[PDB]
Amino acid sequence: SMACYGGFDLYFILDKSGSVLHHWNEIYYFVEQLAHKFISPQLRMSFIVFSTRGTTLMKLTEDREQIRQGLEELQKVLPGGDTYMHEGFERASEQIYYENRQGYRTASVIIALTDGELHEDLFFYSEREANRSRDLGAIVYAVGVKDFNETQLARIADSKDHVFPVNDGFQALQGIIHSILKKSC
Amino acid sequence: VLCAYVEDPTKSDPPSSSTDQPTTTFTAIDRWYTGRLNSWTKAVKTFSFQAVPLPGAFLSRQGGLNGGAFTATLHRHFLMKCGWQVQVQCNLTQFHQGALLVAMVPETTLDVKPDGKAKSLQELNEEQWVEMSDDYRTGKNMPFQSLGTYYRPPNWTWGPNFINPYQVTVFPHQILNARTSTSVDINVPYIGETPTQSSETQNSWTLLVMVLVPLDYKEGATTDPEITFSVRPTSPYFNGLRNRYT
Amino acid sequence: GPIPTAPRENSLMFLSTTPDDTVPAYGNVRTPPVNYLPGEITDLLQLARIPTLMAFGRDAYVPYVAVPTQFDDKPLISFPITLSDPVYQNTLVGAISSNFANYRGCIQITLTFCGPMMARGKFLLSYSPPNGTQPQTLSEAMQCTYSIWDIGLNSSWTFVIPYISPSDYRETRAITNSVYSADGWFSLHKLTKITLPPDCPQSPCILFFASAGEDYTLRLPVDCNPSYVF
Amino acid sequence: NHTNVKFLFDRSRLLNVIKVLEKDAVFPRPFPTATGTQQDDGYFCLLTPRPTVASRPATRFGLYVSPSDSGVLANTSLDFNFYSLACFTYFRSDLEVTVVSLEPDLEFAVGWFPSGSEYQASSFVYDQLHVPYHFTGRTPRAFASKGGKVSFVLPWNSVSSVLPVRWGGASKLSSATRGLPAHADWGTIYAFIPRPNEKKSTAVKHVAVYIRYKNARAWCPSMLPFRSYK
Amino acid sequence: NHTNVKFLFDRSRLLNVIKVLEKDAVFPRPFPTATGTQQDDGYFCLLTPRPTVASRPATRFGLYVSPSDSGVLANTSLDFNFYSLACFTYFRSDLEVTVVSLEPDLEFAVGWFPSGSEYQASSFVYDQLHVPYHFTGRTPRAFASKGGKVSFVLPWNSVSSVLPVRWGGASKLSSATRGLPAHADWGTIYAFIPRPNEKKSTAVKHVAVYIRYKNARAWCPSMLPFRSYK
Amino acid sequence: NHTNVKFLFDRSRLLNVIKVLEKDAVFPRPFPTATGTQQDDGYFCLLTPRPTVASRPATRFGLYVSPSDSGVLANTSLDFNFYSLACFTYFRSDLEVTVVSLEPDLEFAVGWFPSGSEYQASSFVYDQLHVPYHFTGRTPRAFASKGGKVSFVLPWNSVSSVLPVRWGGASKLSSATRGLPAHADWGTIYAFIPRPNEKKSTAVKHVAVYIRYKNARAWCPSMLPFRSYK
Ligand SMILES: [Mg+2]
Repeated sequence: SMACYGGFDLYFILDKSGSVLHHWNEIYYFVEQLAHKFISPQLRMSFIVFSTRGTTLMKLTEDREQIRQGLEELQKVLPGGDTYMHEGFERASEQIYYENRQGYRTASVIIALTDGELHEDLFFYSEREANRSRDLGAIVYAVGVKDFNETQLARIADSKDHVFPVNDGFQALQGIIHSILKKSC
Repeated sequence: VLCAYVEDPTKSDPPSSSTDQPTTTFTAIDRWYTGRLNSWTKAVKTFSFQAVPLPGAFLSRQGGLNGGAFTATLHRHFLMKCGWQVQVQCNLTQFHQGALLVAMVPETTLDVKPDGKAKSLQELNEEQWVEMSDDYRTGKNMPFQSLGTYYRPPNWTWGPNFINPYQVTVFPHQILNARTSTSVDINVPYIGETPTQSSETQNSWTLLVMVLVPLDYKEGATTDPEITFSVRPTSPYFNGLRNRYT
Repeated sequence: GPIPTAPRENSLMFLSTTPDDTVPAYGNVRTPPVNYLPGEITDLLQLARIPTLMAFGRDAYVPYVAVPTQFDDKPLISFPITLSDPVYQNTLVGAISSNFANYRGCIQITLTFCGPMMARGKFLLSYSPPNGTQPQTLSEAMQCTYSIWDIGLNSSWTFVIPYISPSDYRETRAITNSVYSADGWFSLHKLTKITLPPDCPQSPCILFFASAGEDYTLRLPVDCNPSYVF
Repeated sequence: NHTNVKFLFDRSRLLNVIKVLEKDAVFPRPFPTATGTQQDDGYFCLLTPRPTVASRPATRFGLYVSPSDSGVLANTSLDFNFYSLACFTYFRSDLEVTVVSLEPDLEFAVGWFPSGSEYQASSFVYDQLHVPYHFTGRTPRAFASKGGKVSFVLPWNSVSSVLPVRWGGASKLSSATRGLPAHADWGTIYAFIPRPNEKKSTAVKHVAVYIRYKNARAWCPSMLPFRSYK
Repeated sequence: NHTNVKFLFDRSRLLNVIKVLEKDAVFPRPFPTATGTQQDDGYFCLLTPRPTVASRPATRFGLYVSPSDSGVLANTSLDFNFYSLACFTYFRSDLEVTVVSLEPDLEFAVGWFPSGSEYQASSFVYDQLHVPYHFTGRTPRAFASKGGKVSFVLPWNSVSSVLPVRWGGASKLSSATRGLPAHADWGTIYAFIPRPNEKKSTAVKHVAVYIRYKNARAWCPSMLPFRSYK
Repeated sequence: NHTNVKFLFDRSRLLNVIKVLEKDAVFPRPFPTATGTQQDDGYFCLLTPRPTVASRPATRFGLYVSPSDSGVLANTSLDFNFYSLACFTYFRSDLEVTVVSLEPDLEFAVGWFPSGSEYQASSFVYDQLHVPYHFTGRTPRAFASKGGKVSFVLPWNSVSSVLPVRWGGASKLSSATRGLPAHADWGTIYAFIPRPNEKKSTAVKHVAVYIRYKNARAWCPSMLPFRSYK
């Protein structure tokens, strides 16, 4: 946009299924490396998990005391259950709609994860709720932890370029979150 | 020999859901079927079980469990009705401590990936011991129905084929202690919702080896005992003769 | 003519637990026979008497009790004897009986020493009545009801917890249940210091069960706790 | 004998709160169901203690936590008072159904069709009124008075010998038909207002379905559900 | 034989006028209760001739003389027709409860839970309606017709052998638990309108609870209450 | 014995939805009927499983596909649940009629006149009110309560020995009276609101007629209807 974003946001939507059962420590190290890096207090971030209940594990807050308390919760999340990636997106879309009632032009960044991909009808609602999140004014980045399908996460994100493998993920998203930060206020 | 629910689990009438003569026998009925099972180490946590589905093991050959001419009789008959007889050995020495729980669980789906269809043989070698997570305690991993795009998919929070891991001693069981025995002897009869179930798709029993006390041994002493088992069907009644299953 | 009937004050009332039948709608059905199934549960006291594992805080709880080599004048484990206590939630005593209202009988803790074979020692098993303060000292454990369990031929001891109560039945979901506190205390004490042989692991584990006695009886079914499903 | 299996499950309890039909129904199409299928959802009560979804037998039980707008919500039923006291595998009993209205002064009527049969889904034009084909049939369509309660005892009709409380086989072929019994039900009921389809109202009237298991028989001792420690 | 104890207390009389539930209740928290506790007050009738306060057994009886605004008033019940003819100490009898509506054409329903058990206080979402967990259970939830009366006879369920009309001990430890028996009750009832919580109305509907003591047995001759001389 | 003929047809099923009389009727004139005949159509239920038209026995069964405006539509009834299981030619049974109202809180009344008799169609002026001649008679005029159901069992009254399910002769002479039995009926019923003709309302109230064949006897094995292959 022409005007800079008065508030900047960041949504960590993390899979905690039985398919990430051996790779949660790789996911939590990816979240902490994006949380303890961006120490700027203008960033309001949120921690969303999904296995069966799409749960907001940390609300949309900015202060680094609650975020460090939130990362104490993510370190003890035992993986287990199904993969409802459409309910990880409803927790984002019930926060974008709650924060579009102010007047600012903000920016919401979505980070989604999966090792074992979804069933045929679980993918359909996740495609619908990602469209629900895109229509509310967000940008979706489907970060890929180990072996997945590049085509399947391309329907969730904006395009196939927004999907990154997690070993390239912090290589990518170090400057992609920073891409808006060199355009923001 | 821990007989189950009767004095003699060999006693079994022919099924009342057939009009033909049952194939009561086959070419080697007084022999056992020995298969490997994954070794028990120190890193195995408490309640990390390992399920051997019967007769799901004769088909997938879980641990080299070759069924000989019982699998080749099960594939050539539609309805099958037998009572099992397992025998798990594990060479517990004086130098080990710990206690397995060998049970014969009725009607559970413990070989099923809490996230899909049925387990392969490579994936039984990768994990080696199925950890008792929140899914296996709440039954949240028996396979969910494909509802379709119309119905909104509900949050599946429970399923009746759980394991309550603290209650597995209600089943026909013997505890493979470090200082009472080295092998168990369980003999179970036929059960089922019908007088005889199918052959390719029945799971009426399940051999279940659960670690109650984790293995501890001194370094340099006897290390990592192997677990074998020996399944043997007692009085089968094969109905519905047809050709080999496709 | 017509029989003159005066209908009562509870007419047209569907009561849930009315001990009587109703009109058959689709009668004359010959059900398929169930003679082939073995093990018919006639009575659910056939499963309170089956010894099932207990739980211990050290949602990852532990059925056994670790035995540290430090000899000490305090109990190795001491849990209260209450069927609402969370060392009984996943037994078959405390899970069947929690869905009822009253019980009467003898809880039967079956022990199992899962240590090495050449271990030698004694254990003291003191059940206490409900006192104002929990007994801790082994001297406070000898004065209660005790039984000395040796690691000899007995690698499995079934300590029958007595039934001592001022009422014929006990409230089965209640912390207090009685005069001031906590309904009793089983306590496995170690009596002599345990000789574990070298090149055999130190810190053995004792595995606890919880069955019910032969005189265990239950009463008054209540609507259960449906919070297993969330 | 309050732990008696024939005594314990012989009492009325809630199963499902189903909506009352006001036209000729379309029975819910089997799984998977694609979008755009015009049908009638949640009007049918599959009479089974096992978990259901969309009036069909389900593997797991699933409720809704945040029921947002996209998609059609599904009537999932479960017998909460059963599984907490169902420490067994098989359970044959004769069902006693009671259908209590949840609408002030409702005249409803309760259909039924056995285990394995299907709903008759059309309408015949009697006197230029669409009278549906669930007013007639050889199965019990009990009629309620204005403000009354429908009650009848149903037999064990299914082709299975017993109902598996826990089942591990596969009804159809494998890959997500594990642990899904096909013929474990006493049938299905549904409520309908006994007026033709041109008198279809606008309100959505609910009704509640109770269940009593007459002559309960249970086999093969098994577990009870896991109680958490939080 | 009109002075016969089995004949004299064998007649119906008023106990309490309790309010009818219209949602999933919160049972009154035990004493002392601090301010700001969100709960549901006076909806429960503790079935006992002894004095009660906030649906829990009380030591004394206390009414209100000038009920001003500050604080929550407490439903205190007493059996006035009992103690004036209770010249004895202990009293075991089987209770007969009759619940008469004090609202014109009310459809209510009467729950119950035994002596020592507790109310099940939550709700399950059936068909996007909050149906509470007091519609189901193993305890009698009798349902009334529209304008009818609920009546049933309850047994002596408590774990005490008899009900102390006069009691001098201490249930818990001392310092204001003297003369307060804990297990002297036939249970507790409560009325609920059998509609889900989204159909909660605005009016506060009352109901009245009667009591008949079937098969009265009295022991240990004692005093009668003091009549004044004014 | 669920295939027993005495058991299979011994259950209630719908026959016709007839309109309720509110004046002295004119019975439908026999076929052919020219235009301009003032009469009362569809108010009479000819109690027969065979097809009817205009409350008279018909050869074929005929419904309407595109019921346009010109002409008077005719109440054609058939017992759908009969002929699909009527693999026989003759059928004598005693009829059990149940008349269920399809109007909220209707007070109706059910006349009857036997096989071969006719409706009495006039009115006598009682107290300056036209009371019709179907309030009186030697035949059963059962009266319903306000919101009730009329039920009675009718005998095999007809002069035929049995009812031909299939008939091939000619009742009158030939040329379109082939296959049309004249005396195959248990009679005819009709509903009337028991108020005189000056209190005739404006709405057109319907009512539904059920049928149970008590003591069914079937002779001469014959075919079942042809099921299509589309
Ligand atoms: Mg997964």
